[PDB]
Parts: sequence; C-alpha cells; structure tokens
Amino acid sequence: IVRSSVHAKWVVGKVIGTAMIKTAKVRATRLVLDPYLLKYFNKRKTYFAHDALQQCSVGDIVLLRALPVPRSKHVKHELAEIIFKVGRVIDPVTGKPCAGTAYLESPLSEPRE
Amino acid sequence: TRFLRRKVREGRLKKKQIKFEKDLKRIWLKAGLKEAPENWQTPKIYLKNK
Amino acid sequence: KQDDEPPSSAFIKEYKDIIPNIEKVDDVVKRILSLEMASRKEKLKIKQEQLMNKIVENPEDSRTLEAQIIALTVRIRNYEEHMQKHRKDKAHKRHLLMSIDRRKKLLKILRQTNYDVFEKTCKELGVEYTLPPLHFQKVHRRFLAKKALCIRVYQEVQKLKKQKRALKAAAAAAKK
RNA sequence: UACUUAAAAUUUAAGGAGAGGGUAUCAAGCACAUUAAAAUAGCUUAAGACACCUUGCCUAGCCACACCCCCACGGGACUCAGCAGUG
RNA sequence: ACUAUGCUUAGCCAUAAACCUAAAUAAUUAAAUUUAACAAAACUAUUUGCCAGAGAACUACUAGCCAUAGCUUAAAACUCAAAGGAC
RNA sequence: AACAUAAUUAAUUUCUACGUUUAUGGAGAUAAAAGCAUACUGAGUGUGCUUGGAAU
Ligand SMILES: [K+]
Ligand SMILES: [Mg+2]
Ligand SMILES: [Mg+2]
Ligand SMILES: [Mg+2]
Ligand SMILES: [Mg+2]
Ligand SMILES: [Mg+2]
Ligand SMILES: [Mg+2]
Ligand SMILES: [Mg+2]
Repeated sequence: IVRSSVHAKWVVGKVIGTAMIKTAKVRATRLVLDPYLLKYFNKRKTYFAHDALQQCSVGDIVLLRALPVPRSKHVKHELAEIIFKVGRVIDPVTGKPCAGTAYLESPLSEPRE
Repeated sequence: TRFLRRKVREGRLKKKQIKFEKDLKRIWLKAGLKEAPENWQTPKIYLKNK
Repeated sequence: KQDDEPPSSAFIKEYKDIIPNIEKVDDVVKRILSLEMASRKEKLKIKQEQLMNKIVENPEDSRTLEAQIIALTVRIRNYEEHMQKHRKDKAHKRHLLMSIDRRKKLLKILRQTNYDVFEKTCKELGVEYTLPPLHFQKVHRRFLAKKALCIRVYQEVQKLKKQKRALKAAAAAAKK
C-alpha cells in the first residue's frame, strides 16, 4: 500500500469547477515568501481530483488525498472529505448549522433532528 | 497625402485579410483535414461590410 | 408576467389590516382606500408583501438577504415595465441594470451562507442564478470567427474517428 | 565489495512543496481535457497561456555538445571545440 | 444678405482645461509638525490605476472599432545636458 | 514482411522491406484676452467648455 510520490499527499482547496465527469477542479493556495519584501502572498495551484459520487459543488472547501497511481495525466488526487459545504457549513466547535458568523440552530438547544 | 493613406489603408487591410485567411487554413490542415470544414467560408471581416 | 397581480379592490398597505376590523364601511370609502385610487408605488408595496409571506420564513424582518432580494425583484420588474414605454430613458435603464447587478451580488452571498434559503428564493422568485465565469473572454470578429472554425474542425476530426472505429470493428466482426 | 546474497558508489526513468531572463504593440492557445458501458465538452490563460527573442548555470563542481544534416539508418560543404603549431 | 448648423424624430461619432487640473474610503488635529514655495491647514491607514531626463512623439507600426484626414492602444533609431515647476 | 528445421551431447535459421521571417513622405545638424475639443476656410471665424486673463 505504498503512498504516492507527489509531495502533496494532502491538499486543501476550493472547488472552482465541476464540469468534468466524476472530476472536480480544485484551487489550492499556499503562502510563499517574497524575497525582496519579506512578505507572504498566495501562490495558488489547480488540482484535478476524482469525485466518485459527483458530490462536490463550486465554492466548497474539500480535502484531497494523493492517489497511489495517477488515474490520468492530471488526476492524481481523490476527494477525501468536504470540509465545508457551500452555504451548508456545520460548526466544528459546536456542531450546529451556521450561516456566516451566526447560528441557524442555537447551541443551547438540543433539537436532535 | 491623404489619398495615399487611403490607398495604404485599403492595401494594408487586404494583407490583414490574407493573413487571417492563411491562419485559418493552417489550423485545419495541421489537424489532418484535406478540405475546410463543410459549409465553412472564411468571413470577410476587414472589408466595407458595415 | 407573474402569477399574482394585486386586484384593484385591495386596500393599501396602511389600511390593509384596519378596514377589516371596522364593522361597516361604505363602498365609496372602500374605493377611496383601494388600489384603484392609489399611485403605482402603493401597488408595489402590496406585491412585495405577498412575496415576503410566500417565501420568507419571518415576513416581519426585511433586513435579511432573502428579503432584500425580494425588494429588488419588485423594483427590477417595475423598471422593466417603465422601460417598455420609455424606450429612450437612459437614467432608468441604468437603474434596471444596476438593480440586476445588485441582485446577483446578493444571491451570491446568500448561496455562500444559507444554501437552503437560496434554493427556495430562486425557485419562488423565478430567478435563474448563473455562477461567475472564472476567466473573462474577449470578443471581436476575428476571434469569434477563428473560435468557430476551431470547434468545427475538431468536431469533423472526431466524427471521422468514430466512422473509422465503426468500420474497423465491423471488419473484425466479420472475420470472427 | 562481500555473500552466493546486502552494503555502497554511479546512473536512468517518471514526477512536483517552492524557486527560475526578456517583450503584453505576443491576448488568446486550438485538442491543448475527463470518463472507461467508451461517453462528457472539457483543458491552459492578464495570478501572464500561446508566440517570439536572447542566454550555458547550479560553481569542491554540474549541464550540453564532439565536422554538418536538432538525431545519424542514410546523406553531404567530410573532421585538431586533445597538446603543440599554421592560414 | 443668406447657407451648413443650432430644433424634432429615427441611426452613427466617442472627443473637451470631460478640471474642484484634488483617485475612492475610514481616521486624527496631537505629534512642542510653514517641513520647499504657490494653491486648498496638515498628516495617517487601506485598495486599485498610473509615472521613471528631454526632443524625436496626442508620431511610426500593430490590434480593436457603423469612425476611412478619425478614435483608442503606442515605440525605436536619433540627438543632446539639460528639459521642467514655483517664486 | 515475420514460416519452419531439429531434437538418444544439442542446436539451427527466421527475428522484413504548405506557409513563415530577414534583407538588397516624416523627423533631425553645420550657417556656408489666452487656452481645450471640434468644424470650415485660412492663423480668421463658428458652437460648447476652462481661468493657467481681467473686472466695485
Ligand atoms: K550537435
Ligand atoms: Mg574544426
Ligand atoms: Mg551530431
Ligand atoms: Mg589546439
Ligand atoms: Mg578529436
Ligand atoms: Mg437654415
Ligand atoms: Mg509597433
Ligand atoms: Mg465641464
């Protein structure tokens, strides 16, 4: 069960497109230090990921796992998890639905629905 | 010398059209077609069409 | 058009809930306070209220994104009727295009925060939302003509490949 | 080199966290994508694609070339860009 | 004296010292701060656009455009030690 | 284009033959009330606009 060669064993990014069959185009960003300014800026990379169930929507944050064997020229990752669904975020700290900086369901309540 | 400028303008636009036509022929010939796509006629875009 | 247009017999929004309580009111008084003797602005306050009830969970609140989007759909449809008679009004043509752009911006923020509300709002208001294209495409006669040929050339090449595959498979099948 | 099998030196191939010359009067490239019943219409690009121009760089050293034809079956202007010499 | 024209209704042209010559925002009036001078007291933060001596040059060429002397975009050779601003 | 021989130590042959770039009028030396845009003619005038004119 040897792991991939690619350095990016785990990459987080935003689903910027979903028009290919069973594939999601994901834009990841990393911080790179400008040598002259000594300030960090965003260098963004595009990753094709295998979305087996076509469960991804544009704008949602996702976690990708490096595939052991490249599926195709560009598809070298799979969809591990959908960290945040677009507009359907669930607060990790409390576990309650939220819509921005607000709770759709109060954490004091226990709906269990 | 405006007369020459109009003459230069009409001859410059004619070369501009031939370059456009030739660039379109390169594409289909490279793709492997021996004739341009059926029902295709390169549009004349630099002539006095308006 | 839209499914609902307020009737002429409807009362204005100020007295919509007051006249019903009053025991008996004359036909003339009802006609003075109806939408027949009111400005177009009054008829639009009734259209908006109907949409807020039919879409928003809490029609009392008008500061939600869904409510603001409903406020802009009434204005947008109003400007469109205005511009159908005043074909050369350039100030309201700017008002129409700026409200459309404002609604698209709000629908984007709504989609990113409450997707469930977003889906109902678009379905009820009949508004189609198209996502912003990642890359801007330039447009001019030379580009549109070259881009059309490239699509045509590709399609022909793929059609030839499909025909070759069918002929190749057919020959193999006969041999078998 | 030891064992008749395990430590090295040295390479090759496939890749990618990041970094890496110029011109934007080079603004579009034109198959550059995915799926794997072979369908879908996608892929790269103002966060600079494509095009063209110039340049050995990474310096205990490394890369490229070895008369020319990028190569060298073949062809041709038919060999010192080994040391020393000559025009 | 009289015309194009200024007017109207349908199409096109996309230019002004289109300048308040002040980009747009949120600050503060103290930093013992005329921080050149004249304008309009000064200064800080944020985001984008733009500038890099002068003439050559609101030019040449390229590209876009109901424009065809136009409009927008915009060099090089060249030549100099100035050009320029307020008083 | 690519078969077959052999085989009481084992081997043999096959393993082909188009297009694209470079090149042979204008602007610069030695001196031998105003303006901006635009139209017409020729700087004159027209229309709008600016004060970087003026006016108690
Ligand atoms: K060589
Ligand atoms: Mg030699
Ligand atoms: Mg060689
Ligand atoms: Mg020698
Ligand atoms: Mg030798
Ligand atoms: Mg007249
Ligand atoms: Mg040029
Ligand atoms: Mg003005």
